[PDB]
Amino acid sequence: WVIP
Amino acid sequence: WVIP
Amino acid sequence: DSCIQFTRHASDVLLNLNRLRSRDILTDVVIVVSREQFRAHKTVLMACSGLFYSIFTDQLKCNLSVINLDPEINPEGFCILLDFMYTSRLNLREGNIMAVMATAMYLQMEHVVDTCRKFIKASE
Amino acid sequence: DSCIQFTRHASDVLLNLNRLRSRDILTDVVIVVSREQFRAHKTVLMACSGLFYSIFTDQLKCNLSVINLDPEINPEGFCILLDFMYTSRLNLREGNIMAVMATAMYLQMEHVVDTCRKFIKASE
Ligand SMILES: O=C1Cc2cc(Nc3ncncc3Cl)ccc2N1
Ligand SMILES: O=C1Cc2cc(Nc3ncncc3Cl)ccc2N1
Ligand SMILES: [Cl-]
Ligand SMILES: [Cl-]
Repeated sequence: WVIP
Repeated sequence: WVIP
Repeated sequence: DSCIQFTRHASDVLLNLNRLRSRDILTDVVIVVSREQFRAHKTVLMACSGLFYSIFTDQLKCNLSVINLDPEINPEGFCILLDFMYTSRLNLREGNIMAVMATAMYLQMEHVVDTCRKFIKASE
Repeated sequence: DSCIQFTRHASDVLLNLNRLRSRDILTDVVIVVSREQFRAHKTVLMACSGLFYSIFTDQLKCNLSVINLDPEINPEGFCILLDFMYTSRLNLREGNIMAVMATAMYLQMEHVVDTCRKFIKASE
């Protein structure tokens, strides 16, 4: 999971 | 396009 | 093999599937949650959820145009997860995390359940 | 928004759609090419091809279970492109590049047409  |  | 691969292909496909959903094009099922209705594509639901995979591979249920979820399922939690299925983006917030995790457990969306568990553990 | 994003989601969705195709699950159309038949999902074809997008948004054709391609279309070129749609992998070879490019132009798959043009220009 990432900060888009 | 890339070499997978 | 000796294939070449287009990096952005999968993301472009999903973006186009979401555009078909927005315009209600080729949607073939209604998901009913506490009298809130969500139109979607059976194949996308199956590709994202262990529950929908099991439902639409069933010889009788594969032909249903309406699926009713368990009354304990929250429509907002479902809506957030449906958006995630079509975009890869999860709108996870302090105010919805419990509903989102409970919905992801029911829908069998293991990666979502994992990030919810981690976000909850960080707040304790 | 304040969304989080699962990097591998789009690729995982496409992989699952290809698994449904392999097992012939929820395929809703047959594409006929020079008496060679290919089963697929209308939504995936639309998400990948400007031609299929135009065909399945047409009020009469959206309801067809069989689509016949132009007789000049080569089945192998189609097969390679169908595999690309479901995997992001293109089996481009000296022996098939002309058929693949002609098929991609007809199907309106701009990124495939682009890499074929570049691979051909490198060989001249
Ligand atoms: O967490 C998850 C996400 C998910 C998706 C599916 N889908 C499929 N699996 C295998 N072949 C085809 C399909 Cl469509 C099954 C289980 C789970 N569990
Ligand atoms: O090269 C290409 C690939 C491609 C895909 C599509 N598909 C869609 N476009 C917009 N909204 C939904 C969909 Cl399904 C249309 C044109 C082209 N041209
Ligand atoms: Cl997931
Ligand atoms: Cl393309």
